[PDB]
Formats: sequence, structure tokens, C-alpha cells
Amino acid sequence: EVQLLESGGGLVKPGGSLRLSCAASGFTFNEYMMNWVRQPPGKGLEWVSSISGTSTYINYADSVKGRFTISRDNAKNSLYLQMNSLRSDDTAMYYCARGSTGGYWGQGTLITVSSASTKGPSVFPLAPSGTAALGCLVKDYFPEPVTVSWNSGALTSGVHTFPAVLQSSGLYSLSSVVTVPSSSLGTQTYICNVNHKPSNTKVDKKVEPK
Amino acid sequence: IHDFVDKTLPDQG
Amino acid sequence: DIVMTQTPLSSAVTLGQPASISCRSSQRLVHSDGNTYLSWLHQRPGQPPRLLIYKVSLRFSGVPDRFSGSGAGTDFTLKISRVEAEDVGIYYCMQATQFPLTFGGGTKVEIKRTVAAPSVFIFPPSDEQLKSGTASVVCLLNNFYPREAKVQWKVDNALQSGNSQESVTEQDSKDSTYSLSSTLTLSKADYEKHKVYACEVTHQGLSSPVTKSFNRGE
Repeated sequence: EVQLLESGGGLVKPGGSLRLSCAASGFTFNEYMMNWVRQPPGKGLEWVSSISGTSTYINYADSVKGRFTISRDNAKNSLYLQMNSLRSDDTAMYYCARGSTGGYWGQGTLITVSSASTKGPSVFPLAPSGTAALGCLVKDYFPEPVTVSWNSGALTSGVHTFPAVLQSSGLYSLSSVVTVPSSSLGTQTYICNVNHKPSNTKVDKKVEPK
Repeated sequence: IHDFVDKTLPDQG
Repeated sequence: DIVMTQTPLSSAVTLGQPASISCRSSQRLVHSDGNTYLSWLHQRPGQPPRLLIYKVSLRFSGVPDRFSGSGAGTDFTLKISRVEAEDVGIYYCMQATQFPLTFGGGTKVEIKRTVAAPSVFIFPPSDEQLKSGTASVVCLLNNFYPREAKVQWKVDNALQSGNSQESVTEQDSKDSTYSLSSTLTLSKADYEKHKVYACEVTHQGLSSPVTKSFNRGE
């Protein structure tokens, strides 16, 4: 099947630079225009740049012209975006996408342009007191994202991982909760698996009844 | 049909 | 540049009933080859957009036929003949007829279901967090509808104002409910000066407010 996968994102200071890459497979790469599209936090989709199959036609959004450069290496099935002179308002999820229809997209990679520094979270239990609830509090991290699973992916029913909130400190915090049978408490173990890749922080926290 | 349509180039400005 | 004006910003639809989304282009949308290149996409939280319709009216592989697109000139429409619970999320039009490529601002589809009161849970701070000098107290409102809810924190009967933050999930794609967390954060030094920590919840599905509370340390 068609696959697209972005890499090279992350955190950078205002004025800094990053280079995004997108690896493609499952189609004849040089027959298609390739594109970068971004999604700023809480906003809609916005086109960034496009490059035709053999690089003849290159186009940029006005807001990035002169700062970003798109290119492709057809022999390597790869698309690139060199991003210079970055500003806080370039913060967004960046997607690579094929062609002109929007049919095939990568999974996206987050670019955060900020003066704040990487910080890994602390993970604390939300201990359970019919239906019970328990969870984990993932506190004080930067930049986004964090991922949370339960019981190494075995527990998915009843899970809610909340959108992160930016605290007044400038660090993020979120909780992940799950509702479970009260009769299971103290018998079934519950472990939240937290991964904050930007800081290389991974934690598995057991959540035990009070 | 999709792959053929997806190869179309948008018009330049 | 072609501006795509997408309406409505949000639409709430009864299960099984039709939905319609409009996008108007600022100029006639026609390619040099005579065709019109406009797509409709659906995006779920934390996921890439998914193509539904391309070239105005063609369905992408795997898309059910309850979705359809139409339009000409400047007026384009996505129709859902019968909404399903999984159709919640944000829909976008995209024109790829002429550079710069442009998107509509999005439409959020909500499923209207029967009122459901939240289940409410309160969580004291962990001993581990307290040892480090901070106390976070969490109040969870689980699986409720509609989204409107009020959560008030009281600490020894003092109403807290500005000391908490809320987060709300997007609408669940299976049961059409919302969940909400409210987190009150205090230093340990402050936390240990008070006894009763309580969260009081008001919601249409509750005949009167529900309070969950605990006493610090006991």
C-alpha cells in the first residue's frame, strides 16, 4: 500500500532552522506532485509548499516564501523541506501529502518553535477510591506530544486521554483515565505506559487502589 | 481513476 | 488567491439524519483542463485527514456511499445522507485547481444523543507528588452529554477561582459522549493547611449538583 512517513520535526528556537523529510513507498514517486501541509494548534489545515514530479514546478505559501525550500530526491523516494528563520507562528503539525486530491497523507510530525526547553514529565497515579475510575497524571513536560497506553495496549475500553493543557508555567500537563469494574480493583493490575519522545522519557506506572 | 486524477498539476497563479 | 468560505462552523445532527456542508469559492473554480479539482476531507483528533470525495463528486476507495459531493461554479456541497456515530469530527474542503492551494476553515459535526449525566470521581494527590512539594487534585466527569457542564472546586468551603484548569475530550466516536477533567494545583505547604477538598458538578442530566470530596490525609 501507499506509505508516507515524515521525520525531522521537533523543538527549535525562534530564528532557528529544521529540515523535514518524508519517505514514500508504494507508488511511482516521480509521477506525482508532493506537498507539505501544516495544521497550527487549534486551527485548520494550511498548504505550505508543493513540488511537481520532476521538480519543474515549485510553489510556496506567501507566509513561508524566502524562508522555506522544498526539494525531492526521486532516486531515494524522498521529499524534503528546509525551514529557516523559523517563527513561533510556524508551530504546527506538518504533513506530507501526495498529489492533488488529498488521498494520501503521512502521520504528521510536530514542529514547535519556542524559547522554552525540553522537559520530561513526572507521572503520578490517580488511585481508584459498580464502576471505578483510575488514571495517571502526566505533569510538567515540554514540548508536545506525550503518548499514553494502558497495560501495554491490552486495555483500551473505557480509556480517555485528555488533551494537554498549557499551564501558566509554560509546561504541559494531561491526565489519562480509565473506568473499570469495581470488582477488579486489587486483582487486575493497571499500568499506564507514558512516552515523551522529545525528552527520551518513558515510564510505566502502576496504579494501585488507595 | 483516482491515481490518474491525483497526477494532475494545479494551475499556476 | 481562491478563498474557500466553508459553512456552517459546526452542525449538530440527530443519529441517522442527513447533514450538509457548504463551501463557496471566491471565483469560479475551473482548471485549464476544464475540470474542477476540489476535495472533501474528514479529520479525527490526533489523526491525519482522510479523503472522502475528490474532483467534486468522486468517492475515494473505501468511502461509504452515504457521503457525496456536488457543485459547480462557486458553490460546492458535501452531503451525508445519514450520519453515524463515527462521523463526528472536522470536515474540510480543499481546492487544488490553482495555486495557492487553499482549504475551507472546517466544520465540526456533533451527534445529538439523549442526555447523559456524568459519573463524577475525585482523586487526591499521590504521596509521591506530595513528597516533592506539590499537590494536584483531579475531578473527572465521565461520559456525559451535552458538553455544557460546570465544575466548582471548594477547599474548606472556599470557592476556588483561577486555581484550576479543565480539559475536555472530543465527542466519542462510539457513544457520542464527552468527558472532562478539572485539575486544582496547590503547593504542599498550602495543601496541608486545609482539610476538605471538594468538586461540585452541575449538568443538565443531574437533578441537583453532585459533590465528591475527601479529607486530606485521612
